[PDB]
Amino acid sequence: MSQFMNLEGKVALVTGASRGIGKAIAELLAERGAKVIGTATSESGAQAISDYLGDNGKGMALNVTNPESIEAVLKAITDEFGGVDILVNNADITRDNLLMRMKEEEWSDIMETNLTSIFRLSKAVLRGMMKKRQGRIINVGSVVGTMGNAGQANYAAAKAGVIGFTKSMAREVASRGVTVNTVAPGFIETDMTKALNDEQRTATLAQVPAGRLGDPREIASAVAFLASPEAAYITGETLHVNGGMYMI
Amino acid sequence: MSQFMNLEGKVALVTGASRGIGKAIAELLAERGAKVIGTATSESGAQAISDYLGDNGKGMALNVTNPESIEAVLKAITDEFGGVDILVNNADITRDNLLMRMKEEEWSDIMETNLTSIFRLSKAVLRGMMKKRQGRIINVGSVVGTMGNAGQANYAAAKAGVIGFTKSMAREVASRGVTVNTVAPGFIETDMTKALNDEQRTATLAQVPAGRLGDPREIASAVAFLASPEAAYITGETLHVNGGMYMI
Amino acid sequence: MSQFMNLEGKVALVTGASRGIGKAIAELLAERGAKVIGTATSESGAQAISDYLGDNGKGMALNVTNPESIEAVLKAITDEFGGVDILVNNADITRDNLLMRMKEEEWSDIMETNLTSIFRLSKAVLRGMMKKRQGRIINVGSVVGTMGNAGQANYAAAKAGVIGFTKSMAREVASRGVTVNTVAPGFIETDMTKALNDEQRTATLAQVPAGRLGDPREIASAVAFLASPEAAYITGETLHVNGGMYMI
Amino acid sequence: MSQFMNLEGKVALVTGASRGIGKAIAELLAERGAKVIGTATSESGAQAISDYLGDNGKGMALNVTNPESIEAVLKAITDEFGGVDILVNNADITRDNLLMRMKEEEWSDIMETNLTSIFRLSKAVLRGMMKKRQGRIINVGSVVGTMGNAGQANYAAAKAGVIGFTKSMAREVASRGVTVNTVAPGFIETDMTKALNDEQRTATLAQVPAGRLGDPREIASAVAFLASPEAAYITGETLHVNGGMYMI
Repeated sequence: MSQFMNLEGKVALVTGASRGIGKAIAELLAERGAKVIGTATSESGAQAISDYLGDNGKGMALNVTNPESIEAVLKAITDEFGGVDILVNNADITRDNLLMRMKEEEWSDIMETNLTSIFRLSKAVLRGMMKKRQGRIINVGSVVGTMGNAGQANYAAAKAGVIGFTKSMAREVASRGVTVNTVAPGFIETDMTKALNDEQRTATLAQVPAGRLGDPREIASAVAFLASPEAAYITGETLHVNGGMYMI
Repeated sequence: MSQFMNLEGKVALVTGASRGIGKAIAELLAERGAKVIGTATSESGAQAISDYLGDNGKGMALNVTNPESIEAVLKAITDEFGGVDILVNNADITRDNLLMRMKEEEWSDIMETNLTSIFRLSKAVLRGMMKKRQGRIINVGSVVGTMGNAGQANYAAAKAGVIGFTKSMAREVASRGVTVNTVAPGFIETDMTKALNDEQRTATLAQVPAGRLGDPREIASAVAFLASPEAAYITGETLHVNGGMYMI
Repeated sequence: MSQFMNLEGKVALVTGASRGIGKAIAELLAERGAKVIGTATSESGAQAISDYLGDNGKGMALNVTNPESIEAVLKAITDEFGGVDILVNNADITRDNLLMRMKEEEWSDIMETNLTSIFRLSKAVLRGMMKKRQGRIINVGSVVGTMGNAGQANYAAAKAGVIGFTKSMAREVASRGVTVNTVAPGFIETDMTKALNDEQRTATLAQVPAGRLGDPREIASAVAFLASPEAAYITGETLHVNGGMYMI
Repeated sequence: MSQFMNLEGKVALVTGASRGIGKAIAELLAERGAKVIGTATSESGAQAISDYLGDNGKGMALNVTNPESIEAVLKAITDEFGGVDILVNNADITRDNLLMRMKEEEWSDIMETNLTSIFRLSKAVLRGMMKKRQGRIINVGSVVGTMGNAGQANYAAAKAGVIGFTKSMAREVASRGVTVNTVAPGFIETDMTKALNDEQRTATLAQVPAGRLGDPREIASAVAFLASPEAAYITGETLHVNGGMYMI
């Protein structure tokens, strides 16, 4: 409504927008005036995204580990909406195991889906942003990228790698008005964390000074803040939203 | 006037609100609905703050190194507005010198004004915030607190100390719904930076990937973000707003 | 000679030990009493390593992106020397380019050689170290992993990912007396940096407060320190050796 | 007696060397060939230090919050030994309390003893080091300076401030061959930690992945490493020795 934190005129691509954090992000960006394209791995997922976004955007199937899919999706977005102004890299997976039990495929799937995809998508949207001298790339990371976590050495490596990538990209494109940042959630209430048993939830909560889980809307708010015109002077930064679980 | 980033019902105390970053902070917090009390070291300064805030708040004279002044100001605020919900510690000074030329008084003035004042004011507002299980303390730091800077070892020590204090306070009060954070500006255009000669401005700008100075409004935006209900899960954090001058 | 920083009785595997930092590491570990196996990609390289190590170890050809090679090398080491007590992950490559010019293979080669290899080798040596309740894994990183660098987003991502991996592994194996750490060199004098022209060397040196390049022996000293019994209480740490280029 | 980590020819001043970490530091520096002057607040303390150092140094009474004491001690050192080549700032105190119970004097004593004393002593030794283009200043910090700790906001602020001061000083003096660093111990076994009850020790140990307290000798080793010729390319750094309690 006001000129504050106003994304009217911006086209936002949010990967993994079916539920939880990704859905919260897509919804808030739309609320702040962005035209939003949210993605899912399946066509039915894409249609559910189209359904909740309505006139403020649409859902598309995207395979974030596949070049042709990325090419097809960006072409469709450029044609209907104009080029992507805001990229939110939210799609990620876990393949947890202690290192002695971690399979080669569990390592590689994480590298592919959680790190390499960020290279590929970021590169694919950057040309347009640099031509316009205006852009936002926001990665959805994790506290685990900074703190480490036993049983998630793969996930941690990928998330930490994304921050290395982010800082380097930030340096490359800052003078052309593109910012590149990471939002790092702590323990956030999703269907996945609701699947944990009571002892696991208590143990995890014991490490959160705030004494609760984060809401997906809280991660969305941080992403919407960095996406805004007002955040033009923030780049190469990692915004920690973890209820005090880790303090840098 | 939406429910997004809405500070209606909050009382904000912003120290050093006469100009630059402090004035931008006070103005934006008022724009987002906060009742704002901005402070200056003199009554005439206070009146100029009253003048720009109008119906959305008022100016008061505060000596941040003096307990009696703090007591008097908070009593007057509590009486008219209710207790402080948001404290923005913005008042600071510089006493620059290389260490071999740094005087005892230049060290001690900085410790007093830039560090000890934060202990005192934070302690004075915390009791009310904890009773309400709601509060925000936001320190205006500097990139120098994290990077260090030749010729500002005193300023750097105070800013870095505020972060240590912030993380410890955050741990103490997180479970009672009070967040404590720092915003760390880089090189921001103020009357002071406009006083620098061309060679100094160029040398400084050469270290900023964004290739410009920050605006006081950009610092205000980050403070307003952390002050918001939406930032409830961010505590013990340092939000860097430096155009890529330093990346953590 | 003395009991201080004494590696007698330890078997050290140092990848990429033909020249520069890797050779310096292998030589110093041998000087401090370790039995050292250094690796190269070629048999002639391996023989050169055998030649400089003499009675204090031997050189082996290792392809750090190939499982069978790793398996063969560790079997040979275990047979002759006993199991690896100290792993130094030093072998790395660069594939520099600005992101808009970075090829898929330049990204993937870096992920393979600079990140995935560390997963594979670390996992392959960990079982023996954990059985003994004694071990050291030391990664040779780079300041670029923490700072970022334009034109090296791939290298930065890998190095940063190694630190995420390191912290997670540290958490997993700390209680069993294995430490996992990274040494992060700045600008070090090697044949590669000697290949740079005068303007590039000057520009790079301008960002080093120390006003010189680091020596490979300085990186070796830091690695030897973390490898020592005396460094048993350091884990999940990144030791920066960069002449003040970046300060964390 | 090798050329490795050899401090022969260096004069080291170690403040608070009566017991624990300070005594371990003084003893190891002497073992590595340094002429060591260890300090205590009393003459009897000084004599006990003289007693353990024997021919390798001596004890002196120093009041670290008093300029005249500092002047007298450095004059006596310069006269007998030559100017200080290595300063280890180890003397510190605690004045623990939750912020709502923290007295003005408990804040100010900590600032004086744990922060301002570091400014004063560092400044007093720097001139000689810079003239020689050789020097080491090593601060004994704490994990609390980086992590924060409830009930130690004053201690945390001082330790964090020392790091800010350290980075700034490092930038000022790096090109003249003086390094300035911090060693940050975690939970170390001292008489003080042995005074804690079982529940406190268990709760603290639960946050240490290594599953034990650190030894004072482990802190000494890290200080000796940074004091060495081999650590000439490490400046503005914080070396964490905390058994994985915090990972940066």
